[PDB]
Amino acid sequence: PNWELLSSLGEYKDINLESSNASNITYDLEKYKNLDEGTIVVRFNSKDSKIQSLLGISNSKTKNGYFNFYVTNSRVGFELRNQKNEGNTQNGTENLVHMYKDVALNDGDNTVALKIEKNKGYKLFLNGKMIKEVKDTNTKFLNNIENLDSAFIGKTNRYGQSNEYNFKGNIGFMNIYNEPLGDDYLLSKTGETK
Ligand SMILES: CC(=O)N[C@H]1[C@H]([C@H](O)[C@H](O)CO)O[C@@](O[C@@H]2[C@@H](O)[C@H](O)O[C@H](CO)[C@@H]2O)(C(=O)O)C[C@@H]1O
Ligand SMILES: [Ca+2]
Ligand SMILES: [Ca+2]
Ligand SMILES: [Ca+2]
Repeated sequence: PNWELLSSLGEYKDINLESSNASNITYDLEKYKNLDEGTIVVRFNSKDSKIQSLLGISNSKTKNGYFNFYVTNSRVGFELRNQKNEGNTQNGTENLVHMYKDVALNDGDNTVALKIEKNKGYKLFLNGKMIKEVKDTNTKFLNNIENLDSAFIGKTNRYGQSNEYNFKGNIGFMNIYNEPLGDDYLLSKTGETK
């Protein structure tokens, strides 16, 4: 059974992205880069409609080796991609997971969670609802991307002129956990901005 109380692996607060100056958390990369499962919970308030990274963990030497937990004004999701060749090329790209849900967002604060349970599947939660489940008996996550070297709150650091999905607005908090938390907890917690 689930821990009633589990400390976060990563905890970040009050991230001002009103100028899209993304917050560099590569100092914590070691704690995430080999994760096969976990939970990410984010309270956020965007001011744009474009695809924007809540959390971007990447091999900045490639265009397409990254994890991008993102939102728009009408969608939340994540992509997980790997790339075997560095620099200015599309070569060696493996598009591993794209999971998303079209959904109504609040004008102000919203709260989203991504839960990954190793070899069970992935769940997205938003504003007190479990909005999308993808079952998967052979899951992939950060451990599957080669040569990760950057983590940011508010963008994904990619090679050259790639789209970094710069978030504009503020992120009130981000908690990352090494384990998949209970649906009950995530329904209540994301439910704070119902
Ligand atoms: C979440 C998502 O859809 N991500 C896409 C990304 C975005 O659709 C786009 O950057 C938002 O503007 O598009 C990616 O593929 C790009 C192609 O759409 C474009 O034709 O060519 C680009 C290369 O110069 C790029 O390959 C991307 O930015 O990598 C694919 C990604 O999953
Ligand atoms: Ca907003
Ligand atoms: Ca799979
Ligand atoms: Ca870059």
